[PDB]
Amino acid sequence: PSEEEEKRRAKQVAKEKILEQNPSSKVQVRRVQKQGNTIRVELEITENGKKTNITVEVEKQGNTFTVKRITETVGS
Repeated sequence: PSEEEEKRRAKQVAKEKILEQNPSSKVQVRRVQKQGNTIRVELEITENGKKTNITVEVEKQGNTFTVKRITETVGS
């Protein structure tokens, strides 16, 4: 598949993953980056006076996009 098509799917897989773990939250995606079959999606959550930066690594295996690594940091 094309470059933009794969970034779009990986971002949505990543974002849906964050939405599930954070039900009462608004999730924005700030950057999507592709390196080979690995796509890195950076997301930010801002709720209850806290700011959490999230990095999720999505992997393309054949034509499935699976989350492999999630990193969260809470500030403020």
